[PDB]
Amino acid sequence: ETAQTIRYGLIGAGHMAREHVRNLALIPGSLITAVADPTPSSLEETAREIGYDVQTFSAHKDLLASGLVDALVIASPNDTHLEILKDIFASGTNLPVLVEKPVCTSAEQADELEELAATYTAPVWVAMEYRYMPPVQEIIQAAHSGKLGNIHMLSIVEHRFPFLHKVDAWNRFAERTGGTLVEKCCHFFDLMRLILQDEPTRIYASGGHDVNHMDEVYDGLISDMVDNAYVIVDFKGGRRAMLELSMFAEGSKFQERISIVGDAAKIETLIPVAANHWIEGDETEATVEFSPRSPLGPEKHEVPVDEAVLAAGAHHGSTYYEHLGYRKAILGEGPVDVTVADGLQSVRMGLAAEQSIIEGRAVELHA
Amino acid sequence: AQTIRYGLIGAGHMAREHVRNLALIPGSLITAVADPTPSSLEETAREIGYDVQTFSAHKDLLASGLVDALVIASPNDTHLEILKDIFASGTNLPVLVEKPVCTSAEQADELEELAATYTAPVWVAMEYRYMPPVQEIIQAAHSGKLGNIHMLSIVEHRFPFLHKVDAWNRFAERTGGTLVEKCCHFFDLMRLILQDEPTRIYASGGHDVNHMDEVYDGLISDMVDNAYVIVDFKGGRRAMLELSMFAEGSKFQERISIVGDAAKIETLIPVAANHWIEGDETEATVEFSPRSPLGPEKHEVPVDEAVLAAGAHHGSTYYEHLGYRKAILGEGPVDVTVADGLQSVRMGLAAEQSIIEGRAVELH
Ligand SMILES: NC(=O)c1ccc[n+]([C@@H]2O[C@H](COP(=O)([O-])OP(=O)(O)OC[C@H]3O[C@@H](n4cnc5c(N)ncnc54)[C@H](O)[C@@H]3O)[C@@H](O)[C@H]2O)c1
Ligand SMILES: NC(=O)c1ccc[n+]([C@@H]2O[C@H](COP(=O)([O-])OP(=O)(O)OC[C@H]3O[C@@H](n4cnc5c(N)ncnc54)[C@H](O)[C@@H]3O)[C@@H](O)[C@H]2O)c1
Repeated sequence: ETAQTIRYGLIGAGHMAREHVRNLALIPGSLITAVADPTPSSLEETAREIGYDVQTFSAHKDLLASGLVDALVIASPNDTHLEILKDIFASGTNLPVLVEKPVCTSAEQADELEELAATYTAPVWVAMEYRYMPPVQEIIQAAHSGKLGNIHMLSIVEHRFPFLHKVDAWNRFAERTGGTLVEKCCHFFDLMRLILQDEPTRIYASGGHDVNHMDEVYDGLISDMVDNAYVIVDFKGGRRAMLELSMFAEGSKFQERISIVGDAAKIETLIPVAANHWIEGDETEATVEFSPRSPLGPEKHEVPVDEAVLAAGAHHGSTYYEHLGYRKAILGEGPVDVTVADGLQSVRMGLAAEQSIIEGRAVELHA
Repeated sequence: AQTIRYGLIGAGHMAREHVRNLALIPGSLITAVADPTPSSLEETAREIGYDVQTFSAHKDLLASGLVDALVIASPNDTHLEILKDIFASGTNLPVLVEKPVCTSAEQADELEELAATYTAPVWVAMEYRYMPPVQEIIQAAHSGKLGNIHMLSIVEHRFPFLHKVDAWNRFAERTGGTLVEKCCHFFDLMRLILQDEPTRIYASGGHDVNHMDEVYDGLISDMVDNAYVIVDFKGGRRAMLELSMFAEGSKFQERISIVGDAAKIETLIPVAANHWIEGDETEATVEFSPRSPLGPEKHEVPVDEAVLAAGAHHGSTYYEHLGYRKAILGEGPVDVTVADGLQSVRMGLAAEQSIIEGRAVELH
């Protein structure tokens, strides 16, 4: 049981970086060595969380020259993801990267990243982790095993609280985030491609900035970000999906609903609000419900998460499994489950959707 | 109880639901029943349980002098002819005309002009609003208990289209399309709950599972069996409809969620006892979820055993009739007007048009 050891470098050391550290703390062989972030308060809090001594830098290139690291984790703001990847690619360090979603934030960016990512050879994983939520694992297995028959429809409903406060308010601005439908919803456009095993062809969306962040001023600016939307997505093989997002529906005991409908059965999972954002002492569990057409007879069970794994994140235990998988890719004992290609599609879908909200019209996509 | 003499024009599946419901309302007497299919007159006569005059054509029924009020429950594309005829009859009879009130744009234009000059009660039989659980949702929305409303979602997961006389419901040309035939109730609910008028609509649907390649009397089966619809409104609200006609395993057939800036509310309507398993009668729920303070409240909403048993629309048909009665007597208004019917149809038609051309459609 000699744990092989991986030395992790964190580039960006804020809210999500600290979720990575709590999760790596549950995985033997996991050691944080370097942490780069140009905001001192961020380095301080992240160092407190790690709980043991680490080298800190205020710039990533220094971290890259340190020789302190076996693998990278990028958790900086969305629009910075490309620069840091270009830099990692040109470093000659050939380091594995776990880069947070969205992998980028514009069409120009995605084009560039597509060409560049081809020549880089080390594991590059886009940190879209929703698929590893245990409840959502079942849903996906069921869909893939043909237990639903031919799949026709996928609905995703997220009802949640306004965008949280982040360092320098980066998440309040379309140009830094890619828009709400890239920032928040890329996870969901990915899930669509994964579950339906198909590529989108058309997308229409209707959304607004109707409720949130109205009294928050940032050097004379208000948030330009969407806080509610419906999205319909058409696919190559005649399947269709729908996304409902509200960022002011936080009263809802269940934050996510995902239903898949095939021609033999339907399946539906309900994901609760994380314990951190919900009332104290009212922890509900996630459910999965299987509903065959014939014979009638729905079966529903709770899908529990290990008390520790659940407590380490606000994404229902997913971050832990993401890291077990990143580890295996780093060691060569497993694949990159969520590629750059995956990331680029999810972003392009979200960008199309942001475009549809602006022009009041559907938008075509290319394979 | 004053007595109302009802004429049924069309005497199939839905006509028999009206009869079971009128049977629960004192003062209610069926006198005439018109339908061009003998077997239909026979079954409907068995259901009524007492003697009635039958005709094979509606104008005969209209001249009979047997009736105080009409109920049209014929196939969708016949609704206009019968209404034109009722209007020109000089009988000045109250009409309860089944949804959809018509099936094309030409039809709706015509009916709009004609219905203006007719003076007797004309009520469109979109009854979903009277389902007790749906009553709450609407009161909550109207009382401001949700705050300013931004989103309304409606999910129907159900069984394929049933078998009907002469297969009329298998053809877009006879029905107006699935989004008119099945979904007009829902586009109406949108206007009622949001208290607003739609401005744009986009939809994506297909004929992917059910009733592929059925020919019957010149037409080919062509009806949509799954669809998503987004509707934009004048006041910056938006609604979404999800329909699957092959999701009948779902213990809950309808889900309706409203999201405002102070709270969310959501009702779940179970499959009617007729279409569900024998052992497992479940009840409808309503769940209120305020943003601040957190604390969702959920209760079941029961229906009177009798009222529920008389229909497959969760007690709504009964209340529709209590209200039609009051309009007939002059002791009450027309809750669901022609205008209401025309909007719901135009919404559904726009949506059918959107599915065809891959593009959103404006509304007036
Ligand atoms: N996968 C998920 O479930 C999930 C959840 C939340 C956030 N995220 C992603 O994590 C990333 C950061 O989100 P967050 O909530 O931690 O935000 P945060 O603002 O709390 O943390 C961002 C940090 O990055 C630092 N930073 C800024 N510019 C930088 C640069 N040029 N180089 C390096 N670091 C820089 C900031 O100083 C800040 O400390 C984003 O990509 C976001 O989309 C993912
Ligand atoms: N409100 C609801 O919830 C609801 C539910 C079901 C049906 N409906 C409506 O009921 C109507 C009929 O559907 P159904 O299920 O009762 O159908 P059905 O096929 O069981 O009955 C229709 C009857 O109309 C008869 N008919 C045909 N042409 C006619 C004509 N020109 N004049 C008079 N009768 C004629 C047929 O012979 C048949 O007996 C449709 O408008 C449908 O939308 C409403």
